[PDB]
Amino acid sequence: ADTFLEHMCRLDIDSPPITARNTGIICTIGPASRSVETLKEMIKSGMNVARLNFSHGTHEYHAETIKNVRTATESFASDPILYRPVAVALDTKGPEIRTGLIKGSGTAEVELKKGATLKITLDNAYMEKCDENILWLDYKNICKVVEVGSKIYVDDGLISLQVKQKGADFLVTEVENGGSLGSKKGVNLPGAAVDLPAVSEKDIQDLKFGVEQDVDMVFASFIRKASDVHEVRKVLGEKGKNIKIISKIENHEGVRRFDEILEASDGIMVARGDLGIEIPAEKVFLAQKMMIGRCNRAGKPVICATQMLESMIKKPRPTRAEGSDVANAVLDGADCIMLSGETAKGDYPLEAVRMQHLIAREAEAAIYHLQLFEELRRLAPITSDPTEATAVGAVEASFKCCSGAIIVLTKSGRSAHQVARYRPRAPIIAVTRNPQTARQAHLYRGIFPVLCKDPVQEAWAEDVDLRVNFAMNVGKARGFFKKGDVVIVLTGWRPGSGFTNTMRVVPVP
Amino acid sequence: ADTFLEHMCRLDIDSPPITARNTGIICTIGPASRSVETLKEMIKSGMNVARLNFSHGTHEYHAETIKNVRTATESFASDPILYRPVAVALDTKGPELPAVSEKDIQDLKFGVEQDVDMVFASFIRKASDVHEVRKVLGEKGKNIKIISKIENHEGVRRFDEILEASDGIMVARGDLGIEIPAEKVFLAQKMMIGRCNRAGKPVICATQMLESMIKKPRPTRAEGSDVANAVLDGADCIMLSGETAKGDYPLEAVRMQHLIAREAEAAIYHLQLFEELRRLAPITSDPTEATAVGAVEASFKCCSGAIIVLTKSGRSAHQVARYRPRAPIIAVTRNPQTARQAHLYRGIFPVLCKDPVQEAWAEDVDLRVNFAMNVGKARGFFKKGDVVIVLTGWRPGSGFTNTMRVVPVP
Amino acid sequence: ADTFLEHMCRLDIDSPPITARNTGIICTIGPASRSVETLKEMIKSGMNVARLNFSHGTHEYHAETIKNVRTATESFASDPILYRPVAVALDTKGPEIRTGLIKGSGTAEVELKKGATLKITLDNAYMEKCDENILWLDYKNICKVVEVGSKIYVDDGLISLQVKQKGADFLVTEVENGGSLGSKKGVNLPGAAVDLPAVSEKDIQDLKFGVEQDVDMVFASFIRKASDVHEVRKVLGEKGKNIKIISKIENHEGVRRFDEILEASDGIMVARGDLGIEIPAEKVFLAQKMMIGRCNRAGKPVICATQMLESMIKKPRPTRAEGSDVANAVLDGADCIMLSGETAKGDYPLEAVRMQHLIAREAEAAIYHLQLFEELRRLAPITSDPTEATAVGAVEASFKCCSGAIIVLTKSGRSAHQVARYRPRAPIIAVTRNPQTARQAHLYRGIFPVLCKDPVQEAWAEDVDLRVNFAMNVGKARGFFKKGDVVIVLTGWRPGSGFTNTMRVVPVP
Amino acid sequence: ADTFLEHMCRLDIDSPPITARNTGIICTIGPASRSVETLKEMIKSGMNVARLNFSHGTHEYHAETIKNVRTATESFASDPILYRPVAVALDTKGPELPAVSEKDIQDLKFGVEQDVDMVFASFIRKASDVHEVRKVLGEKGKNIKIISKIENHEGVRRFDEILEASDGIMVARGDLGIEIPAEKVFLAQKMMIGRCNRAGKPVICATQMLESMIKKPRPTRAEGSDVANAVLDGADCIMLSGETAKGDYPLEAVRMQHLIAREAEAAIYHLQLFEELRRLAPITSDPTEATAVGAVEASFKCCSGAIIVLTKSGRSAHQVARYRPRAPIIAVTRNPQTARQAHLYRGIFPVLCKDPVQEAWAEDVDLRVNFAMNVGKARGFFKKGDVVIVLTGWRPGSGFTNTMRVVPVP
Ligand SMILES: N[C@@H](Cc1c[nH]c2ccccc12)C(=O)O
Ligand SMILES: N[C@@H](Cc1c[nH]c2ccccc12)C(=O)O
Ligand SMILES: N[C@@H](Cc1c[nH]c2ccccc12)C(=O)O
Ligand SMILES: N[C@@H](Cc1c[nH]c2ccccc12)C(=O)O
Ligand SMILES: [K+]
Ligand SMILES: [K+]
Ligand SMILES: [K+]
Ligand SMILES: [K+]
Repeated sequence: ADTFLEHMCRLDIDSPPITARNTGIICTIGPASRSVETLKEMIKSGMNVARLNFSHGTHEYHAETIKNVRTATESFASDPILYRPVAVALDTKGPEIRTGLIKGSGTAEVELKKGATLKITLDNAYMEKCDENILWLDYKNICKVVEVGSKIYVDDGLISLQVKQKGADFLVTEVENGGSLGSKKGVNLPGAAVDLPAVSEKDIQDLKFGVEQDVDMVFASFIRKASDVHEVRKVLGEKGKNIKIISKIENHEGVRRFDEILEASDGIMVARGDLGIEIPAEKVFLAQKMMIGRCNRAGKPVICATQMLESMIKKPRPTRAEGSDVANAVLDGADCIMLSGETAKGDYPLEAVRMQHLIAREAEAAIYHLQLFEELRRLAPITSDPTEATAVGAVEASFKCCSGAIIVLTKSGRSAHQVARYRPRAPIIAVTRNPQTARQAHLYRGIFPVLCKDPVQEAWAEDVDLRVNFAMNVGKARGFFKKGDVVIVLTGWRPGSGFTNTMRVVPVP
Repeated sequence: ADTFLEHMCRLDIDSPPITARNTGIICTIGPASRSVETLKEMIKSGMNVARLNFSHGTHEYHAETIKNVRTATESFASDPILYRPVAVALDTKGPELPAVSEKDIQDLKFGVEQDVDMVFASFIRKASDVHEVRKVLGEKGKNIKIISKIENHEGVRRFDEILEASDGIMVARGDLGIEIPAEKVFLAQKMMIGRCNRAGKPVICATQMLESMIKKPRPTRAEGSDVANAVLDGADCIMLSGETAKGDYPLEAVRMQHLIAREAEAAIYHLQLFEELRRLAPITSDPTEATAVGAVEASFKCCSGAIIVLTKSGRSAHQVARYRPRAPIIAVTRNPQTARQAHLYRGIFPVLCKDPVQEAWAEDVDLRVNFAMNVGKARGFFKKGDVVIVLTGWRPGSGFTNTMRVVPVP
Repeated sequence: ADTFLEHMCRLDIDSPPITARNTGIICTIGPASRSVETLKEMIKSGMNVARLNFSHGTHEYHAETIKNVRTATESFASDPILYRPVAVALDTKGPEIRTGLIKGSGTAEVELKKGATLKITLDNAYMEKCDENILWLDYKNICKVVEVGSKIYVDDGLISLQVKQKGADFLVTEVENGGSLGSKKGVNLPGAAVDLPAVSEKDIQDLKFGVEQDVDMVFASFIRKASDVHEVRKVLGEKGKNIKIISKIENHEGVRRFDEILEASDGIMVARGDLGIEIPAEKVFLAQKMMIGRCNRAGKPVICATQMLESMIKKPRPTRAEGSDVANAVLDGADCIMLSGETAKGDYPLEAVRMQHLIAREAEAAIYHLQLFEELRRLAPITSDPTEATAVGAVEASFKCCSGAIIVLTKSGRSAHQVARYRPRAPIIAVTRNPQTARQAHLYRGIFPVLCKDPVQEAWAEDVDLRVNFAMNVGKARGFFKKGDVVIVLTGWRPGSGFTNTMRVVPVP
Repeated sequence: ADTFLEHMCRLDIDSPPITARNTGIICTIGPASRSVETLKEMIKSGMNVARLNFSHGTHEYHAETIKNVRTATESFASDPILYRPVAVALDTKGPELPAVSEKDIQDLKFGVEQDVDMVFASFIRKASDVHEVRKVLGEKGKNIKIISKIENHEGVRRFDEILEASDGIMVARGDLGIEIPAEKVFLAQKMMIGRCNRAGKPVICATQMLESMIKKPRPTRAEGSDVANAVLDGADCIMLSGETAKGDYPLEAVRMQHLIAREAEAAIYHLQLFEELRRLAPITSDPTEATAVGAVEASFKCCSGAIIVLTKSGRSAHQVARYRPRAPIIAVTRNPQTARQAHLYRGIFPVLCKDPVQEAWAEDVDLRVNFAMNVGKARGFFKKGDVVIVLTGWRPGSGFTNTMRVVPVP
């Protein structure tokens, strides 16, 4: 395919999906995916990062989830060629409006009827007496920020309401969109100024527990401005300074102030459904393409979250439209896809992981790599910093000497990230001794991390050759290349080296 | 935007949708959209082609629907600068087997009788299926366009023969979604749209566009993305089904489909589409193709506001559209069927010249060009002092549209 | 040849010069080429412009030369398909330092001996008494501009001298380079500021005679600055306002101030030998490539003059090095080559014209056209002037629909020149009714002018079709194309049209 | 200069010749240039290779010439930063018939005995002529480079086989000028130089360069143009004959040949030479070629002051030069024959490391790199804070030069 149009006209749907998957998979662990035996099966089927939603459960609960994730992860360590690192991600509650419990016995489900009437109250007598008439919620200051004629959304926006009359505690609304109101659901107020903090007293505890439990990354919720990110940084502090902060863009202020949030964060998560409420639905696809685009250019990773395969909560296979939606998010240029209820609580957590792999595998057929790189090279600011210079040449060479891989010997990952910024077709095999580095690597597109566990041989160049040989074995075993192919190898020069400034064209023996 | 990535990083969601819409809109007429007053409002809000689903209703029923469509369409004819052609499309029942059922043979003959512009032929499996539809339409309906619908696996596998036999293609995503693995349909769509762009035949995306607007006044986030990605994939038209046929908000469905298709043009990166299509084009020295290329080429350089094509059958205007200019292609035609059929192509804006013919050839030409100049000015496409490209024949009755002319807007 | 290097590696010296010649030939008429029968044979063999050197001869003499040129030219008019226009060029004397006559009877030749002594004097007693001791010359102010240790050159620089002592009239010099000093020869003063005017009392007469005789172009000598060109323009004045001024660059000031001279002139002539004296020899080749380059970009024509085939004054065939020198001047991007003594006075004027055609024919094999055009298009300032827009598209189309020609219907030539600026491979057939336009066309590279003599039909489009058909006949007859080929045709739209804004792809009937 | 035409329109003749000379200079030693004191002055002024014409003189005569060349050459060795290698070239009599006359067999064996770097083999007609010269030089002189001289028509016709058999080519313009039509020789020259650039073997231009300097201290305008166009054509070295061998101004001939070749580099447009040579290169994934490409590619981007190649045989430094970087190629070698032979290639600046080997491989490497850094700084090629590219092997005894390293100048 010398042209993008010819790359589309070749697309044969009957020939098998030969290209391997190249984007991270993030699964939300919960009730249906929390056992060691399941986690094992999800790790095999492609889970790369375990997401823990601290909107629910106690610290005790999550500690066990984390312990199970690692138990399952390390079950495969007895073969260091096929062992895959799995990361752990702490996802903050944030500023969150939630409803109360549904009243009485039986099913926790009231049918909110289209056009009907609904009183929103702050009277804690109704705290667990939610029904068709009255609805409690936890935002105490709600009557000050919200006005007459304002929209209110409930349960990832399934239900919508319009404020008809205000009060001290009561707010009288008319139910515009119907649905089944469940217990304790999430409540958005588009174009309200929610006076809640960036880091609640709870979030401060949850983040300290994150540091304690040695998490790899924080998914910081309802990020509105740069100073919100810096408050998350401070709480993680000195001890958790190498934990990656992914800011979640969930509202309008988020999108408007995006550039400052990106420059302050380690990466970005685009919550499409939350935006879909706070912004006009017809415009979210541009928001997604803009944010993913800017992140590709800045070389920070970006995740697509919400509304991926939600039909697999109840079904063993997704819809046509969900498959298209996910795939276009991969082509847009996302680094990872994130499953939520699909894996957390759904009836088919294992099949959700396998389809997310299937879809992300197919999308790579549609990706036209040479354009992504040439554009990213031309927009790159012309530094003669040796590492960036070498990363470019490595990718450039990866297309020419038809390369099967780019092998990066990297301690912190930084070098492997600088190569990935430029979007090579070839897999980037990041060889690291630091296991956190190996775990964090999954956030980047096309990095395949491996963990070298033999400790260091005195002779520098031998240590290097041993690690390269490890990556050669892994690659051969993964099908990435076979004897007679050629790979690129980035290293330092000498053992104290500041730069990864050494490019080396190596035939696979 | 010198790069495609920089074209995405510029995308400001707060600034209004300044670029005008460039892809056809096809609406399915039925119970909720069948009155003249509604049709009127849908035509204003952007309907370009009326689709009649002959899976349901009697011939008598549809005859009235068609008559209402035309009544509404012609309400605007009293201003020939702002009059917009509206097309009629007959959509077969199909096998539910042979390619043309005893019913379909009747329905197609009724199509010819009613002077439809295009047939959406269902469950097209192979090339010989298309040719059977052609034969039934026969001599009298020989200028009716056949859009083959790809609805099953055999359809996708044998696509190249179906495309080479058809006037255009419709990709029914939901039908494929059943017959094919769900995870693969998006590739099918990108392949089929791709091949059609290259062959220069039009392609339509149908089913599962804004189906939530059957009951709701606004679509979902995911529907909006789905439609928009179909436009970027490179579709020429989008087709609404239940949204407009029977739903509670037929008029708002048309307006959103316009809104979405308007926003998608911001995301389109035009210079790449053209340069790729030029490089893949087989080096003919057929004068019309040679001129169509140069016209598009010039449309980028002399920052052109339009390409005006004087075309009787449309063929010339289609050859320009194959090459995907950013500029609007104003197809000026005296044939009203040509003006109606034009909507199938992306970025063709057809206009209908009703002034009769002046004896002096070059005067007739200048009068038509001046008509397009007026329409363009009035539509905001360009203003005085801009430059447009003008394709014409050379001499009367000419076989080629082989005359390119760089004209300042007066 | 997709690359320029592959265009060189293809160059087969055994296969004949298949490509037709595409650059103008200018011959200097004089003693050996002044008869009608010779001029006839030179016109057949390829002369396109007759050059008359007004450094010598009276007005009466030249009037006859001009009359002979036209007699010979029009001999071929009895077939308007094969008739070729021939232009006439008046070449000014300029500010000129010259020596006196050699003393006495007999041989007009004194042997200036290497290292010897030579007095330069202004005493008109010695005006026709030049010898080994004393040498008269015509520059009265020579003692003011020249200093002790200064170089002085004589007779196209064959002889060189160094100033040892100054005086009022006398200047005592030491003869550095030897040779045979003849009568009245040319005397350069490198890095002197020669205080002479731009248009001498003589040049004013010669230019008025030019207008009188209906010349097509003036080759203005010793052009130093823009204001010198404008003085030549004023003298030619209203009546001779369509006579083209070619400025000759002959000295250092010329090269330094080139951009203003080019912007003021209709075209440029690069006198390599004259520069070779005023400038360091090793730098002239860069000057030539710069000046030719700038002229190609400005779209004004440029001529290479002096030191082409000078060995053919005495010999029937040139040297290897002369052939290379000429050919590289064509590849540099010159529009015309100019022969001097070779044709003016030499023993083989006819063979000099035929070799100059042979060489210029071979050079077109080495020319790589697609690069010239693509570069010239990218550097062209993005006007939306309809004529430039159409000229570009015409050339663009000339490569694609493998075109045999670009036919331009042009009254003044301007349209045909705008096409030629962009360097198509295809011949540009300029069809004009103005015979001066047809003559002046030869200054441009790749314009093949033809003169339509059928008078005008009232119907515009018929007139147009008749002219197009004339060019079709000429092209067929010249071998440029045959039936079934495709050509491009530029015209106006309507008879009052300002622009040549109509491009038309026409199969050859 | 983004375009070649803009590279010509910039050419300022008043600003000094800032770019350094980049093509080898070969001088013919003889009566007027045979003394140690002269040779010294020619080496300073830029002689890179001494040519000995075995058409005349006895073996005894030449032995002394060679001994004088080396005496003069090594006078500068007392500063290994500024020491420049000088090569010796044996130029056969040839047939004046078989390819190797009984004389030539003796002269070539004497060449091997005297440790010459290259043979200029005369009147080469076909490939089998080259192989006979190879056999005579044999095992002991197997690393002596054979430059075939093209002097006649058979030579030009059969050129491709001669090039594929030879180490390099010499184009004798005057000899061709007799055997071929004068008007065609310039094409022959451009063809042969072109093919040699593409094959990556070196090519020399000989005869009719500055012949007027036999008697005069300065050349003609036309000689200067002739030489300069030979450099732009793409020659690697220029060769002076009588100018330096017997003429009255041998030293000034060398200085002008430097002056001209210095000016020609202003006119050279490098980015085109490289991109063309890369696109025509057969896409091997042999690690050395892969790295040579990337090195040149990087040399334009990280605006590099040099490409430093640690090379034992030169082969690596030659593979970089094939691709025509603007940057100087500093070939660092311990083999003095390698350093001498390097001058045949365009843009290689060889240096001779005389410090012996440190046991630690990477230290040895760093010491050589540091030597080239010192040389470059001292030659003005770059200063502290610039960035250079460094090619090396990976372990000791490595077969590939497969290690590219972007290094700031300390
Ligand atoms: N980062 C993920 C996905 C991935 C990137 N590149 C790959 C190459 C092969 C397989 C998977 C991948 C992983 O390591 O699994
Ligand atoms: N064919 C459609 C869409 C379209 C094409 N080109 C356009 C230019 C402007 C506006 C709309 C269009 C129409 O005429 O409406
Ligand atoms: N104008 C010149 C040179 C020329 C340009 N294009 C040509 C094509 C053919 C012959 C000559 C030419 C001539 O007529 O002689
Ligand atoms: N090879 C020659 C010419 C040369 C190539 N690159 C150079 C850089 C600088 C000076 C000279 C050169 C030398 O070393 O002298
Ligand atoms: K959360
Ligand atoms: K149907
Ligand atoms: K003169
Ligand atoms: K010899």
